[PDB]
Amino acid sequence: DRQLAEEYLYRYGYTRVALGPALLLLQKQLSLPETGELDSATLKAMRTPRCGVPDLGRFQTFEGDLKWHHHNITYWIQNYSEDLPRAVIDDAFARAFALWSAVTPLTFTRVYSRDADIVIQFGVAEHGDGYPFDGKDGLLAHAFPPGPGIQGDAHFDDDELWSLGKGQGYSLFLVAAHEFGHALGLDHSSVPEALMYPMYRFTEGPPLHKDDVNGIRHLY
Ligand SMILES: [Ca+2]
Ligand SMILES: [Ca+2]
Ligand SMILES: [Ca+2]
Ligand SMILES: [Zn+2]
Ligand SMILES: [Zn+2]
Repeated sequence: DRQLAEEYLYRYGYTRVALGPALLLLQKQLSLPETGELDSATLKAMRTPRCGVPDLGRFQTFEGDLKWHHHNITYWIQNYSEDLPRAVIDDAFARAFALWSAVTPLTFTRVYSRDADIVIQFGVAEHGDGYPFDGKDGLLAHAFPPGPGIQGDAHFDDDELWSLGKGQGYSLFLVAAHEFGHALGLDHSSVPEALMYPMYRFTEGPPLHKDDVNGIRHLY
């Protein structure tokens, strides 16, 4: 347990900012009871599959002010997981973008070139950016804030079983909608029901909540 805590608090930025004080920062950030203790609710939280983007701080120094300055956003589906038919993957990403296009002045268009603003990639372990995935479960995906090159891109851990219904695996639609939020410039939310909360929860309800819309509206 203390080894899991050490790795979680390190990976997601709490240890850098700071086990008590770092656990307090995590409990505040995740809206858990703020005991300062490695207790059952905190351990359950740490064992919950979630987004690979850090909570406090950032992957790295990025370029620019971290939002898009044009409105026709392009995305490239660089490769495909074998877990779902191509057309089902295409439609999952299209629906995830449709969530954000309704609440922003942005449009999203699928392109077939590396030139895209948002390059979407499936990969496993170390997949080319120095931020390796971790095998099945754990972190499910990550993305990078708007800007040039890797910025704006969205990566999905193909050691996960990608699905869409209730049942085994993880909803590619829900995780993509979350990661696309980062690709548009959002940080994680501390509201457990919000789309931009970092933990994965399956739902058949509408993914966007007030906090997500408030955040994207603030930017655009
Ligand atoms: Ca994983
Ligand atoms: Ca990019
Ligand atoms: Ca997979
Ligand atoms: Zn995230
Ligand atoms: Zn990556």
